[PDB]
Amino acid sequence: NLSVENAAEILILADLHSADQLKTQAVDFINYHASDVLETSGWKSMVVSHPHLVAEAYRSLASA
Amino acid sequence: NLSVENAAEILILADLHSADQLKTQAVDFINYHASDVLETSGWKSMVVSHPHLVAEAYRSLASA
Repeated sequence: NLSVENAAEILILADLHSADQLKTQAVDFINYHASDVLETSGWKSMVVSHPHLVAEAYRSLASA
Repeated sequence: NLSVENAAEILILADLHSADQLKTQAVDFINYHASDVLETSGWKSMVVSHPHLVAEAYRSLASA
């Protein structure tokens, strides 16, 4: 049920509830679909609201 | 003169002064040295102060 349009928001909720598997799935999805996710309002809002989660996605993408 | 310890701070100053070449050099350096840059106080402070710049580094790393 991850989608380009919900992925940033799912990452925020996975983090909020310490849902490690879901968090990992969301980060991996975002990385795989970065070109599209970056154009979403969910992502743009996450950059401001939860910058640490952008940093976490970055860390994962860098270690790939 | 880019270093692991100054790279995030240089990215902030490149952005502040719209110094495109320096910004690109800084992002590329950060991406290449991500494992080390992520452990710096400059990076950690940038995540909070300039989250858009973390997003810009992410966008570049993703398009690599």
